[PDB]
Amino acid sequence: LKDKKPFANTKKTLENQVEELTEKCSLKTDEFLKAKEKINEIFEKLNTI
Amino acid sequence: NDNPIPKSVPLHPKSGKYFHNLHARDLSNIYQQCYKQIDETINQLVDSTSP
Repeated sequence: LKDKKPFANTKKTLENQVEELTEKCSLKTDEFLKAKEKINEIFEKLNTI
Repeated sequence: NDNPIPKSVPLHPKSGKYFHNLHARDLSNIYQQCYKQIDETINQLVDSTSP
């Protein structure tokens, strides 16, 4: 019974790390969208030139 | 030790789902578009400069 509680604490920590996964995925998707839009815009500028 | 956080654990089938899902994002279309762009730029430059 005493040992059970640290398992719950580790569960809370790992759910926080899952939230960190969500945030990291969001920022990675943002970077992907930005870089893809930038290279597409450069390609479009090259086409216009 | 101390805080019960093991360094690593064996893979699980549920974790195997995500492991199979993980892949390296591709640049094949980007690379081929870049290659075609530079090739057409070279072709244009071939006759672009004044004789």
